[PDB]
Amino acid sequence: DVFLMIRRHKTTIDAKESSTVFELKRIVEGILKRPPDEQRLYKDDQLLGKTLGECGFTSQTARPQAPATVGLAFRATFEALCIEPFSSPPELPDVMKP
Amino acid sequence: MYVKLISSDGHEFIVKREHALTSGTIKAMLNEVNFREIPSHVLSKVCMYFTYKVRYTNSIPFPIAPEIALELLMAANFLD
Amino acid sequence: VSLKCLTEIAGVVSQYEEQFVTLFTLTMMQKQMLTNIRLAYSNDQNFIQNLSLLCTFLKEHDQLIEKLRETLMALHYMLLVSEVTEIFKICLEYWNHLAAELYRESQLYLPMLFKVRLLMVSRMAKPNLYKNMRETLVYLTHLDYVDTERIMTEKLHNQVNGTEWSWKNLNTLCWAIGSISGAMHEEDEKRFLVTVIKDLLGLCEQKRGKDNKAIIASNIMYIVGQYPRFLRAHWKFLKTVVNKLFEFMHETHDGVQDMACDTFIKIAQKCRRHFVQVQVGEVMPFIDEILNNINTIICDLQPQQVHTFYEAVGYMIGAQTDQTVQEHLIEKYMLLPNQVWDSIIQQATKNVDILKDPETVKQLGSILKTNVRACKAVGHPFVIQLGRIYLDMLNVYKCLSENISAAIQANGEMVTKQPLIRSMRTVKRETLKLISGWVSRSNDPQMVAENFVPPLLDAVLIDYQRNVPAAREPEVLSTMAIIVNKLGGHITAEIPQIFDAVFECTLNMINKDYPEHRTNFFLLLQAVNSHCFPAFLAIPPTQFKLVLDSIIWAFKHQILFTLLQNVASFYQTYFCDILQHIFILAYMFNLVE
Amino acid sequence: DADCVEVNALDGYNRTALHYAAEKDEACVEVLLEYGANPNALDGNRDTPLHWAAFKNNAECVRALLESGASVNALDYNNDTPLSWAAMKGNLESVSILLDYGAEVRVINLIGQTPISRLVALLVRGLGKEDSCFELLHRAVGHFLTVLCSAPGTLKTLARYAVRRSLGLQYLPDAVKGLPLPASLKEYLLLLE
Ligand SMILES: *[C@@H](CC(=O)OC(C)C)n1cnc(-c2ccccc2)n1
Repeated sequence: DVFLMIRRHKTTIDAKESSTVFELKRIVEGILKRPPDEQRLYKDDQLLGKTLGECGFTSQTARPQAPATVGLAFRATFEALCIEPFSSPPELPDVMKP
Repeated sequence: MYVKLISSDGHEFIVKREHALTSGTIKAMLNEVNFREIPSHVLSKVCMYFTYKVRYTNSIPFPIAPEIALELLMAANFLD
Repeated sequence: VSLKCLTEIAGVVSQYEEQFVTLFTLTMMQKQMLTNIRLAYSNDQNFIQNLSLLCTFLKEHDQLIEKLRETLMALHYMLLVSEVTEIFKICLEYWNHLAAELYRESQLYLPMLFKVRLLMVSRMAKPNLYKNMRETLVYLTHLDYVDTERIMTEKLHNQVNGTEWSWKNLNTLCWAIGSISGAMHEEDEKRFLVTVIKDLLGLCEQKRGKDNKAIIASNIMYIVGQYPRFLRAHWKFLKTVVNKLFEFMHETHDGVQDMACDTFIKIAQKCRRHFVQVQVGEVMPFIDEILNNINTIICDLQPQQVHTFYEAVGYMIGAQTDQTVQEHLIEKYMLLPNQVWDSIIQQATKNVDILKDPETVKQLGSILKTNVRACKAVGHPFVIQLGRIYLDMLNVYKCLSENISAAIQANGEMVTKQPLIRSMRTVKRETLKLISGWVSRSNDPQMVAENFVPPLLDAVLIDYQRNVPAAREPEVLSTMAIIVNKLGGHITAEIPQIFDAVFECTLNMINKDYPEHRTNFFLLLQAVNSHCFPAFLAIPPTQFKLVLDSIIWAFKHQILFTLLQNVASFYQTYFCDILQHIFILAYMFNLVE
Repeated sequence: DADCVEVNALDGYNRTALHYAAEKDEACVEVLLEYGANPNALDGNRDTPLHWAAFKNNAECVRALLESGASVNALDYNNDTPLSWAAMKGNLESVSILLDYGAEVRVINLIGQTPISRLVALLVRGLGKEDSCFELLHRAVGHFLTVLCSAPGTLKTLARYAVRRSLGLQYLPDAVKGLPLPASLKEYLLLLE
């Protein structure tokens, strides 16, 4: 298996490592209705037919409790990847500090 | 099939109704839900927890950080 | 000696109570002499022991002293001497007396009885002195169970803590714990047993060395063997200890197997009821499960251990009221002995020479020992196995006798003491013993006379008649007696031949000074006199005269008195002549008068 | 006897008077502590007075030791933490006190046992309040019977375990108060539910 995350702006969204990024794009199409040809995806900070195994996505790297992540863009011209980071947690109470 | 979850801070997440139903609160509420109190990081961690619970239901390897721990406890109390 | 004379004075009438008081005071005053009395004794001791005796003064005159109370609190001196086996026993006698008295009473002595309670547990002996200690202690616990449990837990912990780790202390404490059994109430029993079980398991896990673990396990097994009531309420721990004993049966160290087997059979007797029952959550009566595990459990056990395990299983089977399930239990239970027995019988029908193998006869002897134990445990329901093996067993017995004769002809009876001959004779004796067991516990002596006894006589009577006194096994007579006891009535028609073939030969062996044969003859003759006195009179006139002569030899060496009772020509023949021999008499005087 | 009682000297058994006091009563323990008895003295097997107190279930001695700075998770030569002994004997109260002091459940002794493992073994014997002790252990660990093993468990109890772990080796009942939590959740952290 390979559990994956995808992000774009404030918006967030698994397969087999043997699977390829195109079927993941098809999943993205079904979810958001932007066909794969108007989707482009980025592994790490790298703009991804590659099988998820050869994209670097591995189950040990892609567990459900620690899934992999991907950036997404659409043909608006594909926009520069815009992903808005999650809010940070507040200060840890001193009693809970190490 | 799918369901959308909005964090209090406006971050947005999508899963299958399947996983979201792991929360009793989700089942009580149900296409989309906005949690005007759950921050983005907590909501993302909860999505991870749903996926992990599904993947190891009646399987077990779950990480937690102290900073998010209290928020996670309160949010779990909220979401069953 | 001065003390002993005073002791005798104190040994002997409350009307002299003042004297009995003043004496006690003055001797107590003459404290002026006496401190570690145990030390003084250990390092003219006799004075201390005589001072202990005083013990019997208060056995009597504790009543007259109750009538100087601080001086009585003497009792401390009684403890001092108690610290000193003879002196300790002297003290223990009064301790038991006082404990029983105060217990059966329903305040003066209780404020310090705990001191004695501590003393008893400390000095507890291995299971008369032990009984007195046990009796005294159970009286004390009936005065307070709580303090007894507290003290036992304290010392058990000190052992667990390693503060006092010692085989001796462990053994004595466990002995006292076992002694308390029955005195405790069932709920307090449960609590205390749970505490002690956990503590013992703890010190078992903690301690290294298979020797230490072995002693701890033996103590645990003893204590559990002393508390069937708790085991019944905790059938879970009962199954637990059963499996643990199975484990110990596969041990090879310090005879643990034997010990385990011992423990096993004990509990097997005291809760047989429960094994034959489908207990809470059980798919089956647990006994059946054992009947399946047995093959494995015995794979490490020795023949005596096998006998003990079979006997316990037999008791448990006997607990099975349903004779159908009981038949199934017996079938499975004897199958392995039955299987080997069938193999031997098949080999015999292939060739008699199998019987002429020391190996074959030894296998048969093991089978017979197992069957004897099983019948002893089961009773009549064992009839199924008995009938299963009866005919081929008697054929084997006859073949054994034939081969005994075939050897004897070569050296006279001196073929005896040859190991094969010894084994064959032992096998015949055990066969007779098994027959005796079941027949004594037979349901229908008519059925026995129809199916069992006549073939037995065919195999036994004429053979014994033709045999030589050593091959003429005494047990035969015993068996016959038991037959007479059961087949009283039916047995009548067989009495003549029985005496024709056997009574003559044993009489030849009895008129001499074969003691077991002679004792069996006494009992068998009295049995014939009682059960079948009509047959007794019907004895042929020659054999009847020989019977009277045997009686004469006997009391010339109760049966005569029995004959006098029953017989009420004979008198003018024997009574007149026997009168001089005996010179009952009131009976004789009554008869003539 | 508190009235009857170098205090920290290890005796011929290599143990302190405080060990005996712990095995006997909390009053003597308190008197010794007042006289400066070291709670963390290690005996001939490096079992603390806390270890024996926990085994004896002398809960009052346990609380007195812990309140005086006892080493909650000291490891003897067998490396059995006092929780390990308390669990292997299966007594409840002292186990609860240890859990409130944040004793570590997830531990392994040289024997290769966990305290919950030993408690489970005791329960299997049918001798076992012991069910409540098992319940406290389960709530403290959150997840470790088969269903409780195959079930990943609630996110809630996982968060509770993480929070307690963060609180560390201090008195949890007092610490949880400072947390900005409803009284219900503060109680939940203390495994009272
Ligand atoms: C501890 C281990 C043991 O078996 O000791 C020796 C190696 C034989 N032990 C002793 N007795 C027991 C026990 C357990 C369950 C039921 C009865 C006795 N365990």
